[PDB]
Amino acid sequence: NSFYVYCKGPCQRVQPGKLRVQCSTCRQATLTLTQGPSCWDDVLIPNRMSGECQSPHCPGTSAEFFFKCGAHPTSDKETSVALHLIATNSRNITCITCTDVRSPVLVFQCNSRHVICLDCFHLYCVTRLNDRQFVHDPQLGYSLPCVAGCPNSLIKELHHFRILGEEQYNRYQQYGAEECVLQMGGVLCPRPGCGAGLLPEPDCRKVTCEGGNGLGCGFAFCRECKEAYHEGECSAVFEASGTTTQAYRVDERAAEQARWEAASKETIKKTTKPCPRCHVPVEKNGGCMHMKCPQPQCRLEWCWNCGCEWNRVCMGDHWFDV
Amino acid sequence: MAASRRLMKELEEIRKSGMKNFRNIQVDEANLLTWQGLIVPDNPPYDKGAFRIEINFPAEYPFKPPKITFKTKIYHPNIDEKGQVKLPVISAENWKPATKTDQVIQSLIALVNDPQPEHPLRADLAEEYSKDRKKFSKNAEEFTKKYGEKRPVD
Amino acid sequence: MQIFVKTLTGKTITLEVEPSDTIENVKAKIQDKEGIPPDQQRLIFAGKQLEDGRTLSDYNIQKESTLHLVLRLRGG
Amino acid sequence: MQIFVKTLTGKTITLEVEPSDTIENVKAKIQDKEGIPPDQQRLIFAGKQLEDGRTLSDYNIQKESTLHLVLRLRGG
Ligand SMILES: [Zn+2]
Ligand SMILES: [Zn+2]
Ligand SMILES: [Zn+2]
Ligand SMILES: [Zn+2]
Ligand SMILES: [Zn+2]
Ligand SMILES: [Zn+2]
Ligand SMILES: [Zn+2]
Ligand SMILES: [Zn+2]
Repeated sequence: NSFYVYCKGPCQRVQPGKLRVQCSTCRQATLTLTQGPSCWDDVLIPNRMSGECQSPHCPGTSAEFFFKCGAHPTSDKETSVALHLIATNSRNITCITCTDVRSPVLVFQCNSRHVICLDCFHLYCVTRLNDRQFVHDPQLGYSLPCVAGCPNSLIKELHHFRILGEEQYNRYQQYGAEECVLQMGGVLCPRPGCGAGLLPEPDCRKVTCEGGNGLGCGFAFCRECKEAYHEGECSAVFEASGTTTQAYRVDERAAEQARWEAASKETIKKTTKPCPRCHVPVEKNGGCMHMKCPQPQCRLEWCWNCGCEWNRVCMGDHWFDV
Repeated sequence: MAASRRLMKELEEIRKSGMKNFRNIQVDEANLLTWQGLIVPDNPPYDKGAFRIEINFPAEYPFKPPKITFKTKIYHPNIDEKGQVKLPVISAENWKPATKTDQVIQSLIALVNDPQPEHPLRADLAEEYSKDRKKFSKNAEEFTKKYGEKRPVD
Repeated sequence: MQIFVKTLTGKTITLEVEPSDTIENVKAKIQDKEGIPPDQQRLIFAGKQLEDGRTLSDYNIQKESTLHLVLRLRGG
Repeated sequence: MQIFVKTLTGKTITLEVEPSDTIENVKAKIQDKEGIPPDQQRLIFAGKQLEDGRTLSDYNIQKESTLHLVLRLRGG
């Protein structure tokens, strides 16, 4: 399945995802798409794919995409988390950590494109999580880059860490929320189990966990050292040693073998397929699995991966190529 | 489990292909994580003796790298008294997932054969190796025959 | 028992341990919450270094006690 | 659906609430659970403040979704 989703209720794991589109304002399934799209970059952004809304008191041209869980049946307030990076391992690429072919595979947003078996991705986040070695951005958040050695290649999705789970992601939320405060400009308070973000005067060294019912609760701590409050000073600090620039060591050979498009190039015949009804070669141009079988005689809509005639299940399950 | 998938492919490769300097690879059947090996120095003054190493690959592998612990006293200013060589490639702050262990041994043995006092641990040995090249040679002659293991037969 | 631990640049914490428990255990616990390698943790107490094998009972530490954690920033 | 109202200081509340239930309902329920009124309690969800008329529908929140609770302070 091209679309995978995370389903709370009662799946708790990466399911198939049934892609549907609706109107922006009225929000029904009465939409006329101009084009029926190429990639997750269409579907993830609000107000990209636009067309014509059918049911007639509704002039909102732009549409809204939503993903549902493709295993057991659902109702409308179900909206599952769309996993846009992770597709099935159709081309059969190895993991860059481990010479193993497993399905499906994560694809990081990096330039040469690096992919991975699933169980490593649990290991990669948590070893970074235990050690604290993520990359925190102001706008995006507290995420990891590409694993091989790729600059400017962060995953743009907090909800992908829900594959790690309600235990780990909540811990990720605590460590992430702490990670923002140093970059914003604060310190975590040193009382055991309090963590009060408090703002005293500049001049006053003695700051106290003060509040009442919540927050403040009996601890006067020194500003520089964070001890019980005193007049003079504490002992001296340790020498610092700057790293500053760090050439991240990448493996040449394994990075070749961990490429999503090639690595070794198994899928070669994926360009022209014999259509059943007509019996003619037709070329697949770009993203769309949905291909029109482009003959004066024929005129027929058929799916590339399936082969049979284009229906809403083939629309929903795997609309576009991954 | 994961490291066992990792390392049995590597252990078959490194024993079959053979690192030549690195010899006497004592690896356990059940205990895959501990690898012991006898490195053979070729440059003076370490080729007078021979040094054993025990690389302890941890539970989380290969996300965290192992610690190459020597079970040998060696007269060399990177490595300390107990058994902790200082290696740039085995680092936490700088690490790649796709690291070959023989690549670390290529890092290690070149480090053993060519002494770095630019990034050492011990102060007087790094002081001595930078300042008095003869005396560090002379002490390493006396040290390594006394402490280090014998030269092999092949 | 409740103990405070101190760092180089300000941030003091606590950690739940006993007299019996091990410093390699406690560095694992501080590695759990704080986010530092046991390789890069230098615990000092009363002008003395805390060993990974050695324990809080040997060094003799009670509740309401501070551990001076010096940081390794060149881990190499 | 279970929500984790994770406050700033440590402790977090578990509450059985729908998308249909509002913040004014949850301020009643958190007042039931802990014992703090609607006027003191301030709900926020990742920056944006939660208001009394708006709901878990408008702010768009699911089961296992972490809200924050900030407390107003009366009389200095
Ligand atoms: Zn589901
Ligand atoms: Zn409409
Ligand atoms: Zn893998
Ligand atoms: Zn990459
Ligand atoms: Zn407090
Ligand atoms: Zn003090
Ligand atoms: Zn045809
Ligand atoms: Zn089909």
